Amino acid sequence: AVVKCKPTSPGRRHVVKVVNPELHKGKPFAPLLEKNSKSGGRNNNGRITTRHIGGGHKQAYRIVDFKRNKDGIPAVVERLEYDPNRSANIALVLYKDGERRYILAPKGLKAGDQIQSGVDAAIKPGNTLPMRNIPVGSTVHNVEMKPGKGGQLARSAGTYVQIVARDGAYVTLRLRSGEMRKVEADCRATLGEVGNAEHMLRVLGKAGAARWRGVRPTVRGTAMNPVDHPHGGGEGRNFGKHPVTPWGVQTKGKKTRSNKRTDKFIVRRRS
Amino acid sequence: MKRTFQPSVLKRNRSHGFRARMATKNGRQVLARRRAKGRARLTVSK
RNA sequence: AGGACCGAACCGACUAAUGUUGAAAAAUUAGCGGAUGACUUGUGGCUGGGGGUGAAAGGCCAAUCAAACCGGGAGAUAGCU
RNA sequence: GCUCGCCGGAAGACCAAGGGUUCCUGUCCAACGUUAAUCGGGGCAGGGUGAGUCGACCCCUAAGGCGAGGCCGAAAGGCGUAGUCGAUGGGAAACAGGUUAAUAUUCCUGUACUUGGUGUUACUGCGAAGGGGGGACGGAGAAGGCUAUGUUGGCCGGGCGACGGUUGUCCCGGUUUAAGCGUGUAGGCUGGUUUUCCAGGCAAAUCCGGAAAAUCAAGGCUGAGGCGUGAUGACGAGGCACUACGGUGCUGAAGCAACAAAUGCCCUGCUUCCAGGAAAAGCCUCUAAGCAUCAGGUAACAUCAAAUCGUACCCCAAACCGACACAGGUGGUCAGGUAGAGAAUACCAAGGCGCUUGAGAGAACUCGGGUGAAGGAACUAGGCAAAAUGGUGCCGUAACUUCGGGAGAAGGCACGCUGAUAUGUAGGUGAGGUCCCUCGCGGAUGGAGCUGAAAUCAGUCGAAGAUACCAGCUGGCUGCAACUGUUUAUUAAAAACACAGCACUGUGCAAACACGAAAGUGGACGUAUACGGUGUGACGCCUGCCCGGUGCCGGAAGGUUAAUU
RNA sequence: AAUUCCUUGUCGGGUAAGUUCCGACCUGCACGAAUGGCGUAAUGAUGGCCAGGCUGUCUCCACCCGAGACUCAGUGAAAUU
RNA sequence: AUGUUCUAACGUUGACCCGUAAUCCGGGUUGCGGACAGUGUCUGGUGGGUAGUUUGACUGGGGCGGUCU
RNA sequence: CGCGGGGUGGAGCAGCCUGGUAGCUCGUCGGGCUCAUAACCCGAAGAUCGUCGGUUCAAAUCCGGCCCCCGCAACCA
Ligand SMILES: [Mg+2]
Ligand SMILES: [Mg+2]
Ligand SMILES: [Mg+2]
Ligand SMILES: [Mg+2]
Ligand SMILES: [Mg+2]
Ligand SMILES: [Mg+2]
Ligand SMILES: [Mg+2]
Ligand SMILES: [Mg+2]
Ligand SMILES: [Mg+2]
Ligand SMILES: [Mg+2]
Ligand SMILES: [Mg+2]
Ligand SMILES: [Mg+2]
Ligand SMILES: [Mg+2]
Ligand SMILES: [Mg+2]
Ligand SMILES: [Mg+2]
Ligand SMILES: [Mg+2]
Ligand SMILES: [Mg+2]
Ligand SMILES: [Mg+2]
Ligand SMILES: [Mg+2]
Ligand SMILES: [Mg+2]
Ligand SMILES: [Mg+2]
Ligand SMILES: [Mg+2]
Ligand SMILES: [Mg+2]
Ligand SMILES: [Mg+2]
Ligand SMILES: [Mg+2]
Ligand SMILES: [Mg+2]
Ligand SMILES: [Mg+2]
Ligand SMILES: [Mg+2]
Ligand SMILES: [Mg+2]
Ligand SMILES: [Mg+2]
Ligand SMILES: [Mg+2]
Ligand SMILES: [Mg+2]
Ligand SMILES: [Mg+2]
Ligand SMILES: [Mg+2]
Ligand SMILES: [Mg+2]
Ligand SMILES: [Mg+2]
Ligand SMILES: [Mg+2]
Ligand SMILES: [Mg+2]
Ligand SMILES: [Mg+2]
Ligand SMILES: [Mg+2]
Ligand SMILES: [Mg+2]
Ligand SMILES: [Mg+2]
Ligand SMILES: [Mg+2]
Ligand SMILES: [Mg+2]
Ligand SMILES: [Mg+2]
Ligand SMILES: [Mg+2]
Ligand SMILES: [Mg+2]
Ligand SMILES: [Mg+2]
Ligand SMILES: [Mg+2]
Ligand SMILES: [Mg+2]
Ligand SMILES: [Mg+2]
Ligand SMILES: [Mg+2]
Ligand SMILES: [Mg+2]
Ligand SMILES: [Mg+2]
Ligand SMILES: [Mg+2]
Ligand SMILES: [Mg+2]
Ligand SMILES: [Mg+2]
Ligand SMILES: [Mg+2]
Ligand SMILES: [Mg+2]
Ligand SMILES: [Mg+2]
Ligand SMILES: [Mg+2]
Ligand SMILES: [Mg+2]
Ligand SMILES: [Mg+2]
Repeated sequence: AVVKCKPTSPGRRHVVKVVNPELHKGKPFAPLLEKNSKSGGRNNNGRITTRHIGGGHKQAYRIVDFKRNKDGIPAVVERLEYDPNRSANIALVLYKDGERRYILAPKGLKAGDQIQSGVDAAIKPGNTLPMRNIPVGSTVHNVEMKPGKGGQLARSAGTYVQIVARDGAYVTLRLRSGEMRKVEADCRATLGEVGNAEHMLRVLGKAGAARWRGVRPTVRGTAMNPVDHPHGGGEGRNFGKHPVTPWGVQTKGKKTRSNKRTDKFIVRRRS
Repeated sequence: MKRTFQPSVLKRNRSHGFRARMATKNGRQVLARRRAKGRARLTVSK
């Protein structure tokens, strides 16, 4: 649950941690791990292309099955696990034929539950179906955008999308952002919300807790010299200019989406 | 107090050695200039 | 348990005196701060000059930085000494 | 040579990097050495580095590099697939003693171990560029079991003391032994075995995964240390003989126990937490194609091989980086005694040094210290500097508070030595003896011996008992920043930067955004509880009015309006 | 007032005496609400002020111990002109 | 001119097969888009993101003020 | 020391720039409405334009001096 720390030191006073007693405590399942060394925000030129990234704890990548294309074979949840690479929890499932896989853990899932995918699967949380077989109004997560590609929407802790309408070859979805989007009705989705919905109640409490996650300090633009940022300079605290990014683009309101391929699929913007 | 030259044979050879010069056309041009001038010691390897 | 406490190694550099053709092109002596962490350190690697990197001082990039160093245009131009 | 002084968590001893003959011997003193020099890291000549087991090389990979084709680019070139490189990481094997002027885990002596080739014999399903297992991994914490190591006793050899005493509860010294091999213990993990079946492991699999029965309830793996052997050996105090006075030769006693004990080992363990903790090969196993009275595999024995390169010397330093024989910098390992919490500090051991100018004198003044009548901040920009406080145990402790703190608040009392309680206590350790059994490195009882605080009572010395070294000054009001952190290498450490938290805003994934003529890459093997930008800066109470100006967002009737025609 | 020129504003406290300090007043030259306002326990080699202790900081210096300075032997610079 | 439909250019950072021992690339099948997107030439807007420069003289020192025929 | 803007019925503001002419709101005075006051309705009065000089046929207006008022500036030093 959500647990407040007692203020036995100034770095502990404001810490709020979310602790799940039902997560596995041992090592992860070895056959489904790979390495992923860190970038530092640097691209193959060696230049920083995203700022404020670096350090943090070493992590190993869990191969999560986002496709759920093992149809008609029921699986049993073995245990829930912590995943360092994402905010949601992942479940280890065991298929009747002896294969093990990681999936995103939906809300309410627990060890011993039955899941399966395919067009004939039951309408229960954790089951994967093509969206043309799911009733209108259902709450789904891990939604595909192109059939067979793998789920791409609503993968963070506590998120979900809602199937608001179905008309022909397309279904209209309401995304967490509030955008109404049109998707092919043959794409797959998993029923229910993504678990670990209390992830957002966490409070880090100190600077080091953010450094443990590989976030480096952000220097404000007004704190620099004019040669460094459009906001720099001044005797004392001076601003006197319209806010911009480090590269001179207005940063409070100016819209940046420019993609005419996919404009046909957007029914309403998030507003 | 710590000075600027901290010797390391491996780093020396990998940075300025013969095979490092030969790997690019500008390094080869360095070697050509040094041969035309007539240096006895062409690189740091020797 | 802890960016917890006191305190050596280690990492720093707040005060004073000395030194200032120095023992030293930044130290010594006496005290001083941190000292399980946003810690420190070895080896190797990557980012290149209107570029990098910067918990941001216009700081650092080989005792050189409001634009490195080396070679060239080049005997730049100098109503000035 | 004899005294004296200094270091001793180094100013001792080793490794790595870096240097390259500085190493050792003979000889020389012009120049070099901040002086002289017969000396030297100086000059000249000669000598010196010995490996199947140490390291490299070798097999394997990380970050990263290069990169056939490929994609992209005026050219030069950029990126990248298959591959191939790249340790700071993974992978076979040796110890003790002796010896040189200078090398030694390399030479010699003794005793071992590893991998591979070949041959013979016996038995046999072998086979990979493929599958599976394994290698294989975090922080902190807590013990329990040990050893290195030390102390004391015993034993052995020697001593009987320059000045009162010293045949004894006296003094000095020694009391050492490895890898390997055999045992499989403290302890850690795990139920085992046999059948039958199966949408999984790109194909197959007897292997792994899964499912169902039957049966047994003990099997397996790992494991410091001890013990036995190695070893009737080697070493060994000290003697006895030469010395050509540096040392050579021979001989050689005891070689036990108890206690204490690591930051080392069991331990890559166990417990717990969240920030969730390399890869690939060697290795074990499974089969495919293929082969098939062969090949190949397993086992025993015999035999052969293990190449090449490094190895001197310095290595907190006069040999490395600092122009110097330069108060500087330089990664890892070892780690004795007494006191002590300690790797602090003081004095010492092993070991190593007295820092390459001296001799006098005893002015001012400068530097570094000691003491100071009476006063006690009057000094000064300012208590700068100095003086002072300083330990352990117990008693006691305010406002305020976010209930944790404040707090070591403040303040006080005890502290040495000797005796008794108790010829050494509570406690720790633990032999013999006895009794049991699945008999052993076993269990139970038993307590000799060893070690041993803390306290109380009594006495006693001094001016003073935390006696040295070491070791907080304390309180009150207030500005700023919440806090730990960071910063102008070399005049600024702060109220500046950061920060957890807050808000706005962009972004629907081929995301926005950034680096790039581009291909691509980062964001991210992430998906709006996510990511970027901007401002503010814990927490508490809050955050009022203005859209005229400038910007941004939306609108699209009307006016104006480019190329084009 | 880290903001107030006039200004050492005025009143109160502290002092024998206080341009600094603390508490108020409001006449805000020229505060003010996330270029945040007002508070705030704990923290600070942070700024200002007060007290106890303590002292050569001072009244006002004295003596002493060492390294130089001075003399002798050896070696032997420099800025400047 | 606008809209709707279609597929055959074009896109695909969907799936599957082959080169192949390959998450590049290419070829093939299929799905989804589809004359849109995107790119070339021309063109209007914006554009301190970047660049090259200008920013007078007299003057009882310069600036401010004043002046310049 | 220096620049810029102002002075108009009792109050606060126009009119100035393009010299021919003084407006607006409130206030004051007279009359209404009311039992009375306020509000409300009707009517009227009231400034020679800071002051002194110039230009002009004619000055609130344009020019100059002086007296007040306000704002800005007074830097490197
Ligand atoms: Mg960021
Ligand atoms: Mg932030
Ligand atoms: Mg700044
Ligand atoms: Mg700018
Ligand atoms: Mg300002
Ligand atoms: Mg402003
Ligand atoms: Mg701490
Ligand atoms: Mg400390
Ligand atoms: Mg620093
Ligand atoms: Mg400083
Ligand atoms: Mg110091
Ligand atoms: Mg502290
Ligand atoms: Mg500045
Ligand atoms: Mg520099
Ligand atoms: Mg320039
Ligand atoms: Mg020219
Ligand atoms: Mg010239
Ligand atoms: Mg000593
Ligand atoms: Mg020698
Ligand atoms: Mg001579
Ligand atoms: Mg000499
Ligand atoms: Mg020599
Ligand atoms: Mg690679
Ligand atoms: Mg490449
Ligand atoms: Mg090529
Ligand atoms: Mg290799
Ligand atoms: Mg290595
Ligand atoms: Mg030697
Ligand atoms: Mg022992
Ligand atoms: Mg050696
Ligand atoms: Mg010397
Ligand atoms: Mg030195
Ligand atoms: Mg160091
Ligand atoms: Mg010491
Ligand atoms: Mg003297
Ligand atoms: Mg003195
Ligand atoms: Mg004194
Ligand atoms: Mg005395
Ligand atoms: Mg006195
Ligand atoms: Mg006295
Ligand atoms: Mg005074
Ligand atoms: Mg005075
Ligand atoms: Mg002081
Ligand atoms: Mg003192
Ligand atoms: Mg103040
Ligand atoms: Mg602070
Ligand atoms: Mg500085
Ligand atoms: Mg991408
Ligand atoms: Mg701020
Ligand atoms: Mg003042
Ligand atoms: Mg007063
Ligand atoms: Mg006050
Ligand atoms: Mg302000
Ligand atoms: Mg506001
Ligand atoms: Mg603030
Ligand atoms: Mg601090
Ligand atoms: Mg002389
Ligand atoms: Mg000269
Ligand atoms: Mg410019
Ligand atoms: Mg030019
Ligand atoms: Mg001029
Ligand atoms: Mg009337
Ligand atoms: Mg008129």
